[PDB]
Amino acid sequence: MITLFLILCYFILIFNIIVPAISEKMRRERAAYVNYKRLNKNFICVDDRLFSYNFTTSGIKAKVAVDNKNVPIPCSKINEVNNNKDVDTLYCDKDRDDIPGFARSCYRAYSDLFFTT
Amino acid sequence: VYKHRLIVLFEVFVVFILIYVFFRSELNMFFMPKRKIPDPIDRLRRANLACEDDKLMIYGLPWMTTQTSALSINSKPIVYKDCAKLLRSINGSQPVSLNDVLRR
Amino acid sequence: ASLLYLILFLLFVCISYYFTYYPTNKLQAAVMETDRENAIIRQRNDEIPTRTLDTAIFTDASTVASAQIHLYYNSNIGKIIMSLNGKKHTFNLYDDNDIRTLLPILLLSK
Amino acid sequence: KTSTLIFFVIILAISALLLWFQTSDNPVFNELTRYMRIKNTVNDWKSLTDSKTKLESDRGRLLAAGKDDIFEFKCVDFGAYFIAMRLDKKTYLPQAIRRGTGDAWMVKKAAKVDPSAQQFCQYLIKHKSNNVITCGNEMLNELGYSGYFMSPHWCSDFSNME
Amino acid sequence: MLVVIMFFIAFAFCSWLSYSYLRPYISTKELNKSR
Amino acid sequence: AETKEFKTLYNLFIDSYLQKLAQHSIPTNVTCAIHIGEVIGQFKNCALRITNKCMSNSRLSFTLMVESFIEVISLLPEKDRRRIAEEIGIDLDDVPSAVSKLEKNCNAYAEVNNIIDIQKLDIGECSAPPGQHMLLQIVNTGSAEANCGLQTIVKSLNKIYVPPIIENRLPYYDPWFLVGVAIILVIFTVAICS
Repeated sequence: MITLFLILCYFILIFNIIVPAISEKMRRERAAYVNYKRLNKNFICVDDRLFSYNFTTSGIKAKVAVDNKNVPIPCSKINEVNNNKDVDTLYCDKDRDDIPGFARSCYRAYSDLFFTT
Repeated sequence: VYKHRLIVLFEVFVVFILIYVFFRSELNMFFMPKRKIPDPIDRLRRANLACEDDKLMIYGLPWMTTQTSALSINSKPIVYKDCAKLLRSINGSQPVSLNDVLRR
Repeated sequence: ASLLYLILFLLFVCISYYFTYYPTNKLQAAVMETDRENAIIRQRNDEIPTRTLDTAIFTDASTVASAQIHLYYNSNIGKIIMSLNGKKHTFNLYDDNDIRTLLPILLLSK
Repeated sequence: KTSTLIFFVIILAISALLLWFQTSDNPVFNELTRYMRIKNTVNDWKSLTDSKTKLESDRGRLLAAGKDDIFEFKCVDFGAYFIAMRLDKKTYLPQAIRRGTGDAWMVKKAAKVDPSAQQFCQYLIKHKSNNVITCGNEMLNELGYSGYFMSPHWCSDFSNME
Repeated sequence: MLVVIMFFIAFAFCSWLSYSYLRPYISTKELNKSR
Repeated sequence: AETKEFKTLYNLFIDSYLQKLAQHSIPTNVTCAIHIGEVIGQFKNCALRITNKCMSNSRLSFTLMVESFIEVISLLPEKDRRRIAEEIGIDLDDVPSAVSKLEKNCNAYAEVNNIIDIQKLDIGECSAPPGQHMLLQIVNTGSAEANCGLQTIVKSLNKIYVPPIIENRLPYYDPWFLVGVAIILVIFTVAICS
């Protein structure tokens, strides 16, 4: 009856580890988003790119600022970037390969979000 | 009983769905090692100095395979007849690559 | 099968161990990834010293002089700043002109 | 066979009870999980300090370019107090004049423009400069905090301003 | 068969508890609708 | 439970104003008082802070208040900081050491003394991230007009939207039904096997 043992194992795993893990991850990311939007707003500067963090159904997500021709916006003009709320944003969930080190910048953005919050 | 195996397969499938929906990025970072950013000086390590006639020359350039003359401070061509002796008194007769320079 | 059951149990153990003793959120996993990445970055970057390194320097097209320089390499923009006589000049490792300017000053270090 | 099914049902019921206690707002489970969480967070403090100190070292190396005046003691004004600080020649981290065995010397200001505070900070620069404290790992090993993750603080404010 | 229906009942009840627990987070529309 | 204060824009403004008042503190012969008839708090992590400052020089009080407000909105986006500035009645281009519209509006409290009298006070819901508390302040100052400015700026900063922490934990009631059903179904499977 090893199979019933495995069934019990996976049932306990899911409903006593993964679901509380989902709740804990949502709570931590929501707290980080709250501590981020309580002072900071719109985009912030990380690795010469611009990232913002928004909370959705499946956790927090970082979107990077790009111009019309899918080029990341240089940090120097974040001023006007805060003036224009219709600037193009690309999500970090999709691994888009045209930008060199896009996932690198996304990971550093998440790390900076953790450090600031 | 095949029903028990079906149930445990449903267990592992729903575990995978839960991981993919929520913990996709975390597991992707932890278990899958991402490519490292290329090092331009690692590419430049193969470069070495020699003499193109009476001018300085850089062999072993993957950035530009064509013949290029080394630029001085004011971004102008370098033309010394004695540059070979200077290379011999610093690197040696053999053209020392930038990898050995970094290793120094 | 017995092998399938053993594999399933091992996968159980691995997943439970990860979910208990490892981060389960994007922030902390990204912090660990950034830690490893920055460790590699610095392992490569520390090969460039900031000490006073003697080298032959070409102020013009027919002049040469021996002098001490300082070198600082950064990977955010991938450039080397060379310090001479209290003045710092930045040379990119991706631009052809900057590479042609910087390679002789590095390969001719006495 | 029968015993196996009975124990299967019993273990499923135990797991259901554990899930009920986990999801619900039970004070006992909350106390236990908060105990564990506090212990884990205090454990992770050290790694967080190391990472932040190292990143601040990189940003100090990047910032201290073409500016030899930032390497010497200056009386930085923080709106309410003066601190005589600089950047260390080795770690490239903010290093200020230390007050005994405590933190950096904070010359309290009685007004927006307080000449006496500036005069006393200069006096410390010229006389009592042998005792210094640096943000990062020395700060952690001496006073218990890294200087970062603390607001307001001279390390964080100096990193944000510069 | 009996173990199958036992598993079905347990999984249904535990999934109901998990869904009721996670509704505020898995349904962000619920949280943003009520401010 | 010793929990950290959840920093928030109006809290930062109040604390900066209080620090500026303390660092320019001057003795005065005027009596400044707080009298609250009832204080009711029934929600967890609802910290209450009753700080009783009073500076007789109300002109300097508005100067420091405007300076602290300007330093606070130095981190907001430009459009939001500016619109909140006209909503309050303070202009950034004007020096803080100048009489603004807000001060002119609040001069109507010059005759009344510097006492804060509240008949009854109740603290509402305070949703804070775990490990932190939502702290509410009742700050008195040496003039009722400085108080006027204080509460109007506090309300204006409260008008902003800060995302709330949502509680996903279900209400807990003693679950004897689950164990009862488990026992009944154990008896059921015992009978089935037999």
